[PDB]
Amino acid sequence: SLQDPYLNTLRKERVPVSIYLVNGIKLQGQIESFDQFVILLKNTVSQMVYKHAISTVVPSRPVRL
Amino acid sequence: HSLQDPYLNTLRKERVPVSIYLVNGIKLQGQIESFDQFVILLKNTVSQMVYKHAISTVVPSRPVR
Amino acid sequence: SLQDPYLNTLRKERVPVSIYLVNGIKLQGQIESFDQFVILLKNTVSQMVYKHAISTVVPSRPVRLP
Amino acid sequence: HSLQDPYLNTLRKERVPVSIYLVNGIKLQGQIESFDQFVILLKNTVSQMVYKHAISTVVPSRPVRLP
Amino acid sequence: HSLQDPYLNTLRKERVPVSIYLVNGIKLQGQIESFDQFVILLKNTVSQMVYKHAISTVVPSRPVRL
Amino acid sequence: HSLQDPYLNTLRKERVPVSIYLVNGIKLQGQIESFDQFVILLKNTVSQMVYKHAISTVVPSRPVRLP
Amino acid sequence: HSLQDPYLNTLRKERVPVSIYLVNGIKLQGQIESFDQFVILLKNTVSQMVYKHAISTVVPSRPVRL
Amino acid sequence: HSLQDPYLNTLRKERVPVSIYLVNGIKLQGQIESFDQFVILLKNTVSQMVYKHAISTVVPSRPVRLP
Amino acid sequence: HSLQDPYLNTLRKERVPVSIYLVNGIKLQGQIESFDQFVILLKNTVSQMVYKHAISTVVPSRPVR
Amino acid sequence: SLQDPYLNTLRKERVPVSIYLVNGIKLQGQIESFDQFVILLKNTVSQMVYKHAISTVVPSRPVRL
Amino acid sequence: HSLQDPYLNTLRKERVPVSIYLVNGIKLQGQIESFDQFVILLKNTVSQMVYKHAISTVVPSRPVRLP
Amino acid sequence: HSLQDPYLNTLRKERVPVSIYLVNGIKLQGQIESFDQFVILLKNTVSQMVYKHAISTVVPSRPVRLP
Amino acid sequence: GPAMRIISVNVNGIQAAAERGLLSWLQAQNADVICLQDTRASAFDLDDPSFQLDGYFLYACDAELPEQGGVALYSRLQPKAVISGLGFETADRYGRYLQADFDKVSIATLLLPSGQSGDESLNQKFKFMDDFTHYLSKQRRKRREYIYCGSLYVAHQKMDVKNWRECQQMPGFLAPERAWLDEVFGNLGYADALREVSREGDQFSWWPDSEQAEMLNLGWRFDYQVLTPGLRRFVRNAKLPRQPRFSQHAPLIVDYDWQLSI
Amino acid sequence: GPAMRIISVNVNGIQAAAERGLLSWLQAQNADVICLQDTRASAFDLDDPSFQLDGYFLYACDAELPEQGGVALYSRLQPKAVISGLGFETADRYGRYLQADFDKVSIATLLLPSGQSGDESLNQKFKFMDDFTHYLSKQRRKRREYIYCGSLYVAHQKMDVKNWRECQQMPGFLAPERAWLDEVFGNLGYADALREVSREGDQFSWWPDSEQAEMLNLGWRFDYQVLTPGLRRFVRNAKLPRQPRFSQHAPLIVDYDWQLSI
RNA sequence: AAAAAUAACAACAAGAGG
RNA sequence: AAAAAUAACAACAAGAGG
Repeated sequence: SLQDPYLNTLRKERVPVSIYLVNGIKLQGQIESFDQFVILLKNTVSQMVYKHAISTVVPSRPVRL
Repeated sequence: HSLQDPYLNTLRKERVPVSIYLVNGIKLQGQIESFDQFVILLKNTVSQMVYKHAISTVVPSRPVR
Repeated sequence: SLQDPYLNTLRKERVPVSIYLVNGIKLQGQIESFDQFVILLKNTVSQMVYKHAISTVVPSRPVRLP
Repeated sequence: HSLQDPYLNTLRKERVPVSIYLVNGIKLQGQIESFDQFVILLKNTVSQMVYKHAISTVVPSRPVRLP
Repeated sequence: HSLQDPYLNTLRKERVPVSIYLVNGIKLQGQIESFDQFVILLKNTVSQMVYKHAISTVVPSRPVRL
Repeated sequence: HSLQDPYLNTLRKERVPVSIYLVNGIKLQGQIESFDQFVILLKNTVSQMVYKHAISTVVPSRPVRLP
Repeated sequence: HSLQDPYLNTLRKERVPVSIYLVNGIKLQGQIESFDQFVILLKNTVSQMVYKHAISTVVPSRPVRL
Repeated sequence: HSLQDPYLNTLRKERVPVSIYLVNGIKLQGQIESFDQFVILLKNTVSQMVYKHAISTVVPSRPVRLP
Repeated sequence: HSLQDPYLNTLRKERVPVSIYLVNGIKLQGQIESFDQFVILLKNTVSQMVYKHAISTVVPSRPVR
Repeated sequence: SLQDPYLNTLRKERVPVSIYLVNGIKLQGQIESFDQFVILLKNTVSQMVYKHAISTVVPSRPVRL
Repeated sequence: HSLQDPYLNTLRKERVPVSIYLVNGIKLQGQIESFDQFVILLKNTVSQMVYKHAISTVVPSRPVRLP
Repeated sequence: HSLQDPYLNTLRKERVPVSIYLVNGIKLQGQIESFDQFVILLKNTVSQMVYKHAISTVVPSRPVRLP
Repeated sequence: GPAMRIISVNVNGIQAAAERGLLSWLQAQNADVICLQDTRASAFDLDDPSFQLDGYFLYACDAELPEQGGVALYSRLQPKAVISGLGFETADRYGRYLQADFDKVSIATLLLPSGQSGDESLNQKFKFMDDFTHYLSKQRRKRREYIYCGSLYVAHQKMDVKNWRECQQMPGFLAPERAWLDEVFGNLGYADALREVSREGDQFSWWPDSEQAEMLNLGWRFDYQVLTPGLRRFVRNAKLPRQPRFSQHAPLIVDYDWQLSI
Repeated sequence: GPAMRIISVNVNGIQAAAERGLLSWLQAQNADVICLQDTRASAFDLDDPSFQLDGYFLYACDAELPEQGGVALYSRLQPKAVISGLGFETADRYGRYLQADFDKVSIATLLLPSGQSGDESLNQKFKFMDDFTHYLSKQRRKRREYIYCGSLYVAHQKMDVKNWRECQQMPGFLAPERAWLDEVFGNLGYADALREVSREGDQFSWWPDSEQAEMLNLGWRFDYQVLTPGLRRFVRNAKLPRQPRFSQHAPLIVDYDWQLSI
């Protein structure tokens, strides 16, 4: 797969990313953990976003696998 | 399931007043009474069920865990 | 699961509920029956509402499931 | 599928004019010719194949019910 | 799967100019050249791929038999 | 998943400036690094990660043929 | 004063309910009990003394003709 | 005021619908019935007296000329 | 002249608390101690001379005459 | 006096003057008439403007007496 | 005139500082140095000439007596 | 006119730039050509006629004496 | 409780509509204020007893050339004032505005050029739209409620027209025209009296004179009752009778909770 | 007809006002929604039966430090929703906002920092004013009418503070503070429920603790019920009783011609 | 805290909140 | 077509209409 290595690479070295939801609402923060269904991002509060409502996940700094 | 279930249960038994966002931008707010694989029922004044496919984001008001 | 017992308690007690869809449109009625996928309610005529398009099911009276 | 399929079959056989409200609020009014477990076909002037995952409600014009 | 697959195929091989409506209301229009379980390839000046979970309806220009 | 992976793989081998439209009408240009069962990467100044359940359409700016 | 005095005497002797609009816009409802060359005595509760140089218009509620 | 009253008399006898601007900005659109040296009665729906020290300007709706 | 001078004298002799509303809507409540033409002296903690051409209304607080 | 020759010279020259009222309303147009109490101005329709509501009269061009 | 001019003369020769109010609500402060029938000269750091038709009230700072 | 016109002639002879505040509370600066008992002329770039019943106050920019 | 019925029918000539049964219809409706747009008659023509409804006071603002405009108003109660014209040329000399000032509310009636004859009509239509936008920008400072019973000849949304994809270029559904209603109803706070109670579709008010369009209900919604925001909650029943119409336009019957006073 | 009464009182601590008899007073007023500002207690303190008025549901939003804020609300009918906070932290962690969502109206209650202690409270007050202006700019697009029962700690007009020439420099009558109410009531179109009915002077809601200010009536108006524009006409009468008092503030009592539903 | 519902914007690089 | 009334802006080069 691709999602499980990419999100692990994104969370282990803590890139400040922006997640765009399906309605256009954008969310700044860093990913701490992720299961098969949700993603827990935390800038100042432990926030949980369901992955079925995520349009895009964009890192701010360039990342490689 | 490895992240979603220890998170909603921690917000449930500690009774943190959370704010649940929907996929159409509607902000609901209350306490989580219980949760299935598919639903979360919250109480503000009247207990109501919300399907998890309509939930975009679950935000607690105070930091947890 | 409380997907089925809560809807069974709304169905057997004949509680007038309000169903909010995923676009904000509410539908007031009484849950006549439901399977895994649909919910039939009747305010004026019988109506089949799909569970993948609802957001919230709220009752008018306070009901806790057994 | 144990309860929606005899409902849609009753909507077919008595030929009641139905109105399908989509998940964005758009009303498509007509009558159901035939339904799969993934799609429904409604005929007003052409045969529309409407997907079942884009439908919010299916409501008939006159009150009917299944035996 | 038992009824949408003859319908898309008889829109394909008769090359009927179809109008396909997205779930956000966007009206695309072209011709159906191929379809798997998951996508439909709409043929026009550019040949694009439309996912089936974003499609509300597929209408034909002329009424066809099935 | 029978025919969509030759299409995206044809876009991946000979890299096309592909425009992907989202389910809310958002247009995104870029080039596909790789794709998965559920998700697609895009190349720009920032490298986007877009899930397939939010993608409405995928179009190339150049007319590409499918073998 | 060919119409200044007879119009006010007709409003006074018929004791009509009248409305005086002042030069700043203030609406004073009452009844004309007496008037000099300079003043007009409006009255509803505790009477008044209204100077003519600050009065803009005087509107009777009933149609009044000389 | 030898020039003030070929004008108001002409607007009275021809019955031109006029517009009287007061000194506080209030526009009273009406029709002159009679006038003193000090007051002017106008008739929109009910006849009212207007003191001339409160009148700023008097315009007619259509152009008129003096005898 | 013939009617404001018996009115202000009646306001002055019985010493009723009057309220003088000026042209610009500003009210001055007090008592009338003396008057002639062109002025009215309004009495308070300090006594002020109000010009009569800047007065809209003079209304007493008690019904008199 | 001074008002009569000024308004006569301003009338016979037909200067497109601006009259500013006491409330700040600006009026444009040349002067047709004046007697003692009132002034008839004209740009499109003959406007009758009372003198006790006029603050200033401003010529557009410089005017000599 | 029988009571206005002794009041202003008393406010003049005892040099009482006045807060004089205009009809548009403007409070000027100074002291009265001269007055005719029509204007009042209000002495301060500049010597003005206030018009009596623009004055609403004249208020002294301290209570003064009238003969 | 026992005390006003000496003050105005003192303003006229010395050609002091004065400021006239109107009853609208607005100011007009400039010298004075001439005056009468109804209007006052002002010298800015434009030569104005200002009615004396709309004038609230007249002030000099710097103090002038009155003999 | 208290009630107030207002009818804002556009007649396309009061004589041609009165020959078809207008005045016998308006008497049996129990309206308080009837607003007539595009009356196509002078002020002397409405002074005849043929148009005088019993119980109603009639006030009219005619054009200079009476075929180019004209506005009429029937009122149950006598108004405090009647004001004709808006202050600019295309409203004044064409007679496209009348206002009846009552106690707390004032009921206005407004006609617009259709822009369907030629390009000069569309140009004076845009002139009228900009000048009336400048009028509405000034009238929001006052302490009086307004009811503009207008025939705007401009449709607002996709719901208000039939087959909007074919109607994008015809005058009545233009993008600067619908952006003007997005400015008036959206940002200026003004309300639509028909949208506050029924968001049901297929409620049209104008039809072309071809019978194929009216038998297939290819209609338009051109006439509105624009409300100042203080009136939003006073609306009970706003309807457009499709069948008993007397012109190309349909009447607009709106029932309010207001109590109209002098 | 239909009626609703709203009482809003800034208590300066609900314990110190309940020892002064506030809860015995509020029961005999027949109010529908009572709004309590700067209640100075946590959520556990209002859970005691000492504050539970019979017939009323009590909802509270406390601060994290309970001496620095707090907001309470009693309601006759049970609301559809109760929302605490409005998005920015200076009311969120200080507990200066609560909202009761009913059927067609939501009644909100709002506390502000007075800015009377020091300059940091004045800067916090300007931050709150700018953030609440940005909130009111966003809330103009919704269809729900609001009543904000606001302890605003600003006097709007020269009528609203006793001697205004000496008051120009105190927090409560500052020029950026009164310009904010000029922008809220003027250009954003919001009503003031007192000035919709009564525009007589010498109505004030707050006085200093000095008895010379009490007896000379050296008061200020700092309390408002602020209405979305569709509510301008739903205001029968509004009053500010001086005599029964429990705080530096008098109660603000308003009657509405409106019928509160679930 | 939500328009009993826009027969349908060849498409808003994206309203930390419709 | 008009705030039953701002104990009072040391002062709007001026709201073709408060």
